[PDB]
Amino acid sequence: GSAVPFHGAHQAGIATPVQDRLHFAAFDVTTEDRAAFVALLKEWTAAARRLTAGHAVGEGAYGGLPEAPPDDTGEALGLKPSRLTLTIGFGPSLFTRFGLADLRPEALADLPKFPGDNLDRARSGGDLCVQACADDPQVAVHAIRNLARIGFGKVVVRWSQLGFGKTSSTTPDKQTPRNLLGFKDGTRNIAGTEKDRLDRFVWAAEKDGTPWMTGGSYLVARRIRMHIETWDRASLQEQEDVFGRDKGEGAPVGKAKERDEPFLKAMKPDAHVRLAHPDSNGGATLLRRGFSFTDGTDGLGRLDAGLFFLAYQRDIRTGFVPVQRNLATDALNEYIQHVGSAVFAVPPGVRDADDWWGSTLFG
Amino acid sequence: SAVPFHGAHQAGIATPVQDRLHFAAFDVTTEDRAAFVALLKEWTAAARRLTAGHAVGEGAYGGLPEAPPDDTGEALGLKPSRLTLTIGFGPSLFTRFGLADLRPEALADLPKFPGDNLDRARSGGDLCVQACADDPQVAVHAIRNLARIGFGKVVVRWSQLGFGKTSSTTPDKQTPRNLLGFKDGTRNIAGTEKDRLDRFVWAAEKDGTPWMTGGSYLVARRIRMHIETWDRASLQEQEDVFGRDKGEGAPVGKAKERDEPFLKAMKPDAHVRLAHPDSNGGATLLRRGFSFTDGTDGLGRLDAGLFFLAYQRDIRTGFVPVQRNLATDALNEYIQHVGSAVFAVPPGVRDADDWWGSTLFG
Ligand code: HEM
Ligand code: HEM
Repeated sequence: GSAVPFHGAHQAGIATPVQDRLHFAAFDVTTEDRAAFVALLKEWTAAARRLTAGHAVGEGAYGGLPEAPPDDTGEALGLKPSRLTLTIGFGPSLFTRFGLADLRPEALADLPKFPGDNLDRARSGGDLCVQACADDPQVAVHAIRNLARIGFGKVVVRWSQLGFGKTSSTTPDKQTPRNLLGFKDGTRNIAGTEKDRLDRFVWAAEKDGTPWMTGGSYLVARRIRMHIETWDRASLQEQEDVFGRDKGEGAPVGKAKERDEPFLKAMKPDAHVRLAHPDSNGGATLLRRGFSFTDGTDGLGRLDAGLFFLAYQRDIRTGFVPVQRNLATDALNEYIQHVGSAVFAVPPGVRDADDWWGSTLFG
Repeated sequence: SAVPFHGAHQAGIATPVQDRLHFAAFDVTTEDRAAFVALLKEWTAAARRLTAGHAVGEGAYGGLPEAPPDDTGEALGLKPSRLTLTIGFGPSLFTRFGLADLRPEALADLPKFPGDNLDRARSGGDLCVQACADDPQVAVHAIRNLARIGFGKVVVRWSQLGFGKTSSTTPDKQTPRNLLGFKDGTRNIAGTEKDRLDRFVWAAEKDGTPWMTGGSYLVARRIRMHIETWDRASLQEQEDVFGRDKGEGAPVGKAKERDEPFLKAMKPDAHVRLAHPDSNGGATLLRRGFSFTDGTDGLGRLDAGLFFLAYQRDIRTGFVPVQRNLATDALNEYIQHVGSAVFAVPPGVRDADDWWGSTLFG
């Protein structure tokens, strides 16, 4: 039920405990007026401060002039904050606008092409994103819908993704959730309490070269289809060999308990965990924060499902990219396909009631 | 925690409404009646496991290394979560297995209605399974595993996820709001109302289809909302569309949500006025639908709405007259019916030896 604080050095929704639901929206900018865009960021911030406290935006959902559309669309009336977080990010394409070219962060690297991808361009990229996470899906949709409405005429929704259930953990003291392949996903991640690891691996620092991004992070989103029919035909041992962990307990091969440290050399050479581990990737460590999805059927008799992968890191070049490169030979590749992608620079936090999303970028 | 699976009636009709839905329509590929009965028995056994929070078959792990696990594993560590699994039989089922004359007359095909825009690929179906639970992953796991168990005998035609309230934080007695921001459910048949269920929801033997006694008939409509145009309407326009105020949800002229409506005070094509039993020869529904939000369409607009479900004793005396009377509804400007199906939902699984469809198949 409770609220997650909206203000801080960092935006919430990163280190925060992972909530049950996701509504992620990517927007494109339509206005060429920088002052109008700044005004939108401030109005959006004000809205987010209301939303994340369980309050209606603007002057509320009713009680205004009868002839006026309500300021808030009303479907969150009577609900709780439900741990809603709203996290904004700026895509590389934003920096072509508003005289921002020289402020594009070097750590906001475009991804290379990866073997096997079939990326839907229409559901990739975006000038900006808002990640809405909450325990109540109606709270999350209300937030996105009202931000979109506020932004009408200045931004448009390019694409969106709903996540029905989490597949990630920033809280190793709680149960690790399972993805739709049936495996625990999030055992060896980064905890919200691991201050030093967050500083090392997640938060941008001023000396990294982009002052406005200090206390921000960089986000990679990958929409990944799962080949459920093929997976579900695989043997237990094939599935366990793919990952390098057993399925029921989720321990590394040869170990009895989920959180026992892996002995990588006992895994298959191609195993996902072996290839993805920091030790395989120059120490590169990610904060994974994704969710599962299911998008109807394939039209031909089969349920369609997948995982909407999210990773936060201090630098895309030393986080996602080396890891995904090392997954070129991953045994998992037989059962997945990346079908959408985007990257964003997620600014530092909203410091207090007078601050606003993007203030360090825009001034 | 759990809702009992066995009973005179299938659970998921009159039982308390859960927070989440995974609804699947299936088409039958087998022509062999004995093989189909064998599937119904296997599905029943699976449903007994699933609704008690247990893995299907021999489980999700621990079996022979070389064998695919019987259960795909994504519900391990979760709870029963009030899961119910409710099966229904579409009109098209009855053209198989020599069942033709056992198609109930109360399982009427819907007429075409003004403004319909039905996607035929997301309509119909030989069978349905309505999975409802508080944890969406529990519902998805159930549908995924039933589909897996049935593969070779059935395929999935279409699939819809939905949500209502989140009961951890929202009082059970509080009426849900739909995505237009209005309370939705105020005047409905509740599963507590045993006498009203016998009048309006359960099929009786005397109604003409003995195998259906204690079953019900289900209408599903996938109803998209034009969210952005709705949100541009004034508060008074919105309230006029329904005949209730938005904040409290009281009828025009009344102070409280649950005060009985005075229909004459509503506009003549207000939704409540057109939908009320008094306007429809006494026709009364058990509405049991769920909101949906599926994404953004190819114009940037929200793909969202109501996955409307109604249970009734006879489609001809329930949904059809009411929907016909919505032809001039002021709501029509803001909605579009884009998927549809009907199903005969049999009586319950009476005990541990019984199986879904036993009254139909014998
Ligand atoms: C549908 C796709 C994916 C599935 C099903 C999946 C599944 C898993 C599972 C079951 C684990 C073991 C438990 C744990 O989190 O420690 C794991 C670990 C991991 N995954 Fe994935 N994963 C997927 C995609 C990716 C991608 C795209 C990346 C990065 C490019 C990635 C990076 C990692 C990392 C870094 C670990 C932890 C390794 C360690 O330090 O022990 N995963 N994944
Ligand atoms: C997206 C579409 C729809 C929306 C947003 C909607 C919304 C509402 C709302 C807000 C109410 C008032 C509160 C309540 O008593 O539940 C209501 C009542 C009702 N609706 Fe709808 N409805 C929709 C579609 C339908 C359809 C398709 C039918 C049947 C064909 C239907 C039948 C009813 C009935 C019977 C009532 C109760 C009237 C009474 O007895 O007072 N609705 N609906």
